[PDB]
Amino acid sequence: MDTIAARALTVMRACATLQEARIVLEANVMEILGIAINRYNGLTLRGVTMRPTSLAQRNEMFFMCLDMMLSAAGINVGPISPDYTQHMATIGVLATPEIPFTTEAANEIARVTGETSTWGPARQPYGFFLETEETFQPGRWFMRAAQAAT
Amino acid sequence: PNDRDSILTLLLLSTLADVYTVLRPEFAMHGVNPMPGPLTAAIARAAYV
Amino acid sequence: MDTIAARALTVMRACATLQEARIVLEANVMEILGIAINRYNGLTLRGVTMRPTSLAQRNEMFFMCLDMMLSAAGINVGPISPDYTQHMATIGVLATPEIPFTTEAANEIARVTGETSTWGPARQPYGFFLETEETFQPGRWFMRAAQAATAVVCGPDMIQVSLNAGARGDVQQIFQGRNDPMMIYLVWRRIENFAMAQGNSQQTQAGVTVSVGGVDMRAGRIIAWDGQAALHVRNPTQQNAMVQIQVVFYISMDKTLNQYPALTAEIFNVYSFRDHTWHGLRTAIRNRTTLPNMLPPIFPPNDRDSILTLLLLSTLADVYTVLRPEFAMHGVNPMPGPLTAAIARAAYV
Amino acid sequence: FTTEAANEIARVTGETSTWGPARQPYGFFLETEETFQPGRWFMRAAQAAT
Amino acid sequence: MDTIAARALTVMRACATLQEARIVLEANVMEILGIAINRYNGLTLRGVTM
Amino acid sequence: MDTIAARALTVMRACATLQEARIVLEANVMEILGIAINRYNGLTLRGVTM
Amino acid sequence: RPTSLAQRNEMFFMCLDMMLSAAGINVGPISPDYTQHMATIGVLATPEIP
Amino acid sequence: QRPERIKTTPYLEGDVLSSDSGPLLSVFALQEIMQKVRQVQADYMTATREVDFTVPDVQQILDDIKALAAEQVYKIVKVPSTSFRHIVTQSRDRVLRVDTYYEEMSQVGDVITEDEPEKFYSTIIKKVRFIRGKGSFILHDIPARDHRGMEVAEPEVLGVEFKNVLPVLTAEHRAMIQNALDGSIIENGNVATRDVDVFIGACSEPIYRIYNRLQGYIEAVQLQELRNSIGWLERLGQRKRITYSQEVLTDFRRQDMIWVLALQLPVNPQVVWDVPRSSIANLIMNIATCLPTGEYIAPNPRISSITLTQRITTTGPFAILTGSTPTAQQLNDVRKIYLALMFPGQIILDLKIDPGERMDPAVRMVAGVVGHLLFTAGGRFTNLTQNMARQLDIALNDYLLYMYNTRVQVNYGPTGEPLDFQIGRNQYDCNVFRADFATGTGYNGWATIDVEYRDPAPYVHAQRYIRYCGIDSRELINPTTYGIGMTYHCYNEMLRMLVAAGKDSEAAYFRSMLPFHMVRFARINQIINEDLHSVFSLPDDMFNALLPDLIAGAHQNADPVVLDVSWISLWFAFNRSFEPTHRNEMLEIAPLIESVYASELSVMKVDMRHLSLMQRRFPDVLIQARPSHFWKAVLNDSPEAVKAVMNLSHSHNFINIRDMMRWVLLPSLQPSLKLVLEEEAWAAANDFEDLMLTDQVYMHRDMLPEPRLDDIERFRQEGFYYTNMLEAPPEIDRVVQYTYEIARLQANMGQFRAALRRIMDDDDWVRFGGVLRTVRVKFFDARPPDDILQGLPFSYDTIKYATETTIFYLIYNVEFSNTPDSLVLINPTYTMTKVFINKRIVERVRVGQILAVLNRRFVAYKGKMRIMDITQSLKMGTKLAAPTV
Amino acid sequence: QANMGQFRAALRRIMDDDDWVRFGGVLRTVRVKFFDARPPDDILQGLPFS
Repeated sequence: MDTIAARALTVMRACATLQEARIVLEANVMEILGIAINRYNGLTLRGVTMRPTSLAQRNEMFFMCLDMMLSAAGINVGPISPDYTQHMATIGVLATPEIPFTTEAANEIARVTGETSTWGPARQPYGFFLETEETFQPGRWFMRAAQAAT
Repeated sequence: PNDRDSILTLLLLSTLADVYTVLRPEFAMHGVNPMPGPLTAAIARAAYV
Repeated sequence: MDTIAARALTVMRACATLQEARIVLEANVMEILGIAINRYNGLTLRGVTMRPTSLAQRNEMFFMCLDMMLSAAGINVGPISPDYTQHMATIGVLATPEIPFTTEAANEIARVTGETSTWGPARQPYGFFLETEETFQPGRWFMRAAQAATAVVCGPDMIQVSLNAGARGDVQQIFQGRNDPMMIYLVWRRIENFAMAQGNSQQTQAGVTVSVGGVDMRAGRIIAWDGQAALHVRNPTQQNAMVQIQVVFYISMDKTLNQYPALTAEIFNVYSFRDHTWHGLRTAIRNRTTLPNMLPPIFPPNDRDSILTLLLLSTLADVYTVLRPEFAMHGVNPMPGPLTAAIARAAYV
Repeated sequence: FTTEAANEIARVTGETSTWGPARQPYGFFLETEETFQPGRWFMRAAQAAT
Repeated sequence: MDTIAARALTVMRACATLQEARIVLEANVMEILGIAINRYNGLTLRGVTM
Repeated sequence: MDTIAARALTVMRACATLQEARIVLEANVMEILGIAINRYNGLTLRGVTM
Repeated sequence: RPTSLAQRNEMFFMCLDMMLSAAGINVGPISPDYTQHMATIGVLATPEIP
Repeated sequence: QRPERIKTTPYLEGDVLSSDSGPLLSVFALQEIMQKVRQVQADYMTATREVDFTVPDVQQILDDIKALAAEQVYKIVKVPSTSFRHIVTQSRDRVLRVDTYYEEMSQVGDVITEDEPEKFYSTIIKKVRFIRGKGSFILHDIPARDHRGMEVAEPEVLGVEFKNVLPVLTAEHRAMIQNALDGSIIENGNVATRDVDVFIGACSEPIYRIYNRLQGYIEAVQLQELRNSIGWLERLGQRKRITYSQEVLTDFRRQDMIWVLALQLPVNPQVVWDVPRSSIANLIMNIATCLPTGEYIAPNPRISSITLTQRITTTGPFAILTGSTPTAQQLNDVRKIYLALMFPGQIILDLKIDPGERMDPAVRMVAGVVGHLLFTAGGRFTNLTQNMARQLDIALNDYLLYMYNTRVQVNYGPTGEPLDFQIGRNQYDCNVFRADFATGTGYNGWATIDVEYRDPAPYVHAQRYIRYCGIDSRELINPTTYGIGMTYHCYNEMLRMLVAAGKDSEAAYFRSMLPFHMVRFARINQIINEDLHSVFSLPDDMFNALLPDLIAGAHQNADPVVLDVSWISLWFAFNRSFEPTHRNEMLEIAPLIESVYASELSVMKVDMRHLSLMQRRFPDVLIQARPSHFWKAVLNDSPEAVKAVMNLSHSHNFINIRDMMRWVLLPSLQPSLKLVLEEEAWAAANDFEDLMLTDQVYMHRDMLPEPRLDDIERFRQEGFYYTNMLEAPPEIDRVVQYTYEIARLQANMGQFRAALRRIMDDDDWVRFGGVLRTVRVKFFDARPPDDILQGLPFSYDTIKYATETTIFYLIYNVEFSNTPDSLVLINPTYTMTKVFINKRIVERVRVGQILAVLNRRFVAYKGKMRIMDITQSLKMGTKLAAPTV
Repeated sequence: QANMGQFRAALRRIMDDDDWVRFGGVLRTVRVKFFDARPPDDILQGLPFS
């Protein structure tokens, strides 16, 4: 399940490297991106390009990331656009062990699931007595009846 | 937040956000009306209900 | 996503077919299980037979159903047993389009998702004025100071108006307030014999009329009241009168136990004891959910996940029944004695 | 250029080119000229709530 | 010494990639753990598996 | 313009890899420094080494 | 095997056509997109259909 | 044995006509396409570069590729290459080590010149390749000697030549070294079991790099990788309905066997389809590999005429159907047809007219009808040419209008366009059987779905799966809806028309023929989307693109092949059905061949990639460039088989500079052992000094170091070697930088010498940047040749840059008969050229320091073990016991 | 089981447990023979599998 997220994540961060690629450096990424896009385009029947240029192509790729992102989050947004439609099938694309994920994505998730599943000591943000209904003037004496220390 | 799904979702969105930036996607969305004029802190303030 | 649940359902329902050997498998079933079990074993690396018999063979199969059921519900039970361990990968088997599902399962899910995602009109379960802090004696006269007509509550679905001779007035406001009723069904009667402020009997004369939105309505007949129209009561008689208006029933867009076919029985099945192993299991599973770990929720859930989870758990219950799996759980101590209603009672906290 | 560098810049260009809500650094009434003793009664003339 | 730490880090970070059994790894990972595990198991004499 | 910054960034981050003397450069890195230094030294005429 | 939408609608229209023929209903002109084919009954009367 | 081939009723059991196979058709296809061109070009006024449209041997090319799986890149040795050598000076306390690597590298490719850029390119490739080869080590069984309870490595497995030195060693030095030798132990040593030996031996850096990356691969790529890839085939096996063995793959790995897999199975669709102008070649490959062997069946003679009495028999309206096949001249012409529809819109059909052979016009009628119900001009994909269709409509029209019996009411339409009329006593449009490509209203699947995307495909280019007339092969296995009615819409409407208009007599023929027809089509479908979807299959993208692009006349890279038929052939094609016999043997190994092709392909792309950058890296070296140059030199040093697959279509004589550039820039690659090695070795290549060619070449008038000899025994010094290789470059401010252009101009003007001299006189430096130059290293015992001392970095016959640049090492040797000043000369001896590399090629060392080289790691597989490459075990019919996902 | 080199072992244990095993669910033809004395090992120890 986390693996699915890592995958989707990897994909997006990778799509965010085509501002102009002209021979990518990260061979790792490519291998994965190709794989993913093929698998996607196969089950989707859409036409995502490795190197988008038009706009429709860019939208297409975006929609893909969106689809994956949503599937990874376990979200069904429903009809929110006349242009975009969410393909539930997307989950079946990320479930394939055929798709690798970056070490980055792996660790990113490992951290989240890691701490999110357990507890730990942490400096709290606000004052201790913040959720108090009554407060007194500072420096002003006050001794509650019958008490020697108040 | 304190649950996986919360944190995760944010991360995915944060990333998808950047993807949005770089790709410059253009499309419609039910209930949204685009104002193409350059964009200012003013126009933005308004968008937050 | 629904497909995933449909699969996991089909698989379980299929395993239930495996009663006690003397069976000739429905050709169709064989095919399905085989594909599933195959793929499952290829991801679990566990040894699931298509036709179990030993026990350890049965456990393995149950465990499979369990793994799938949980994955379909999106639950992570964690370390609850030494004998069983949940494989999260179970989801990937269920996401693979290579495993089919029955028409039965498909519709079963489609119904849950279908209704759960939208709203609808449904006869509510309890009396209209149930969530009320104050109630008055039924049949007893009561006129608030300075009023000619005084409507008041006397029960869960009961109100009675005290009219002075010749007095009239609107009443609808006593009903309004409780968020959203779509159509209240009424029936009003004359309190022919009621108690006075002092205790003496008093008669209500024939002639008192009740009109909704203007049109005059008979007594003892059901009325399609839209909750907005003017509920006007008149007393042309020269005597004191007291009429009771009864909310026979009303409909709202709140989810009832009739959102999904015989949901009730399913829930019963889920919450039923069976044995300590089942009990403790089912408990531990719901601890991950918004559902009460061992006592029927007062208010019928309204989210896909809840309804779904119940159905899955309900079926997985039957699987437990046919398979007779035997394993341990942290904190569970099986009492071997024949099992009586007594032993069961005690188990529920 | 690396994906690391790509994302790095993409983020900068992204957020920098637009605005967004954020927990401000200092106390609200920091840029105030006058302050009154805490817990001390003070009623401005002609007012019942000051 | 910085190098030593950077390595140890890189390796662990890569081991963190093993969330499942069958899954395919990014070539980078394979290369790293491949060499690492070799020389490690070499001087370690223990039996680590990719 | 983002690309430009990202490039310059990548280069620096890459030069940062030169800790020890004998360490074998990350394959990926050399592809960078190689192209860079060649182009740079081309314009500069200076003699920078990998 | 539907995929588009018009393919999905087309199928739904079929289910509608049948659903109606079965209930012995004739809704008439209720949509510019849909047109009920009375012929649908002739289909459901075919013994070949299970 | 025969799954669906089971013939239940005699109705399907007809005679045998001919038979075809994969290699049969694949050749035929090419042939036909080549005749096409010669026959036109040779026929009309033609103007273009001459090309020899030859039909190559498909089998032998294929068989050669299957032969590649064998060729392994790794080389198993028992001892590593030398790496280091020691050269002795007169001195007895100091020596000089040399990194062998650099020497070998020195003399790899040809000398570099700004004239031949092609020469340059290959020169580089050879050099890179060299590195990759020098690095594919394995080290199996090492000379482990016993010494003091420890097992140590024999000096042979280390990386040094020191035997030279030994004899001049001081008892002390000797001893030191001996300890260093029996110093390097086998780490684990006393353990037995082991499996591997770890020692310390020396090694040249670049080489080491490869050794390591390799070592990693062989240990990373094991069972699982293999498991996956096989499972893929196991999956494709089901799609192709493969008959399976009783065996299973135990993932049992013997403790002796270390596996070496070189290619993974799930092949990247794109690498194949990225190749420019591939379309044809790919297609043919698709045929030659996947297209099974089968025979054409004739219908039952009883379908037409039937005997009632010895004297009374019925006669089919087409008595002409007794024509003996118009030679292969047209029989082949039928094969075209079948093959055409068996490859969707990939091959289109067109008339062809020999003004000779006079046929009876009736042929046109029949063919007009036939064509309409056997070809798909459906708005989904299309089989025929635009004009092809018209001719069939005119054939149809002309013949609906030919009434050999009583005439029916023909109510013509306002348009003169054929098929406007409405013949029939009940009217009926014939306008329906017109010819709209966006609708397909006339011909096949006019009201049908023939492109059914469904199920995830084992391939992924194409997920589609074709249903001609909406008949799934399943209807054969188990029927769908009776035998009476099989009729698909079109064939049905065809009947109705034939009736209303002309006559039933013929419509009866087609009525009874119908089943035979659909059966033939059901089989065809099966064959298409089942029996032959390979990598060469063709992506749905391009498929869908075909139809509309054809209408607009775009520029479809995958231009469909237009084949020309014969009116007659339609009848014949209609009366033959083709029933597959055996699946071509190539099939089960197909995927493997594919992997080989794809992976070898990508490797080239990689090489070419980096080479394109070369021009921009050093624009001065290769002024006269052009991409064709490197891609030519790459194609040169890469395997024939692959190249031939690309040139099946003869594309190589068409691929424009731009076309190839795009392919280099394309980014779809297929990983392979070869690939990773090439890329890694390739990476280290980026240094250039590691290639032995530098920009760092200077000139500076320098004296030859003539020392004073006061203590001859003190020349145990570094034997005072000289060398023009600089310890470090001069201060950048004191250097006059020179460009190709600058030098060029000054020289053409005849000012270069002067300027150069001035600089020399001023004791300044001058660097010659922009160009690379091959660098060589020579050593001397005494006063080397003037052409070396006073050698310059350019020719003066116009100033010609580059040249070889010799880095010498002059060793000073002296006898006891040498007077202190004897070495001095009244006039100095000058040396101009100097070089700088920032790589420790030749280094002055002590003696006890000799062995310091060790350094490097090293892991060697113990003699006990057997290294085997499990690369050819990627056959399809292999199932595993552990199912996998 | 055989893929893990556990097949033989498994069978042995089951037999040692007195428990019975039954392969398949296929019909199998039945043969009937009579003996006067100790039958062939093929009949006694003939295993219903290979």
